[PDB]
Amino acid sequence: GSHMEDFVRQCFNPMIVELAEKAMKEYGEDPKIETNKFAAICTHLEVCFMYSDGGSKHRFEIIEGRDRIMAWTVVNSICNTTGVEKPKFLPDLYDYKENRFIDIGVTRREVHIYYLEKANKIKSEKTHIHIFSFTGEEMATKADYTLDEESRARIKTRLFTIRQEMASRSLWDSFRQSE
Ligand SMILES: C[C@@H](N1CN([C@H]2c3ccccc3CSc3ccccc32)n2ccc(=O)c(O)c2C1=O)C(F)(F)F
Ligand SMILES: [Mn+2]
Ligand SMILES: [Mn+2]
Repeated sequence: GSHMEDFVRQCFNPMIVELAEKAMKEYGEDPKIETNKFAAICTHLEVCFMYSDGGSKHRFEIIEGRDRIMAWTVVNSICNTTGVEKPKFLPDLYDYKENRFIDIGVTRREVHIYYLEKANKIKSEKTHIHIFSFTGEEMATKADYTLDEESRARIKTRLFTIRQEMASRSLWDSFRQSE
């Protein structure tokens, strides 16, 4: 029973906690043990949901937070109706306005380090990348940040509040030094 586990459960809403638990268990991982992983998945999930709420109604299809099979099923339907190339790895959203998949990343390092890593691995030229840090920095493919500044600002604010909350509980150092 870790302090980080209890922090996560009282920092994120239950819908996000529940989805993060399912995601970890789907790959045989325990939120009770891999607690920094637990906190990172919850954080990333909330960012994805705030991101999808930033556009017009029906702008984004949400891929994240789904079962592996249903996630690829929705990706298949999108590709087979828009003609967009199927990505090698699961993205997080699809943008019906810009007609591209989005892989969101949240990093405790400098944004550009994590971007380079995700690009190289993704190997999907068309999949748009959007990285947020816990320091208010962001980095997006082709300097195209998709959303307007106000919707990105509230994401960056939330991420910094999570950071302060961990720090006030002496959990931030372990969280940063575990990525
Ligand atoms: C399962 C899906 N994953 C993997 N993995 C994911 C995850 C989920 C369950 C168990 C382990 C891990 C690796 S740790 C981590 C840390 C923070 C947020 C998400 C995650 N990702 C890391 C960064 C992402 O941007 C992202 O989209 C994912 C993601 O979606 C996949 F694409 F592989 F099918
Ligand atoms: Mn994802
Ligand atoms: Mn992601």
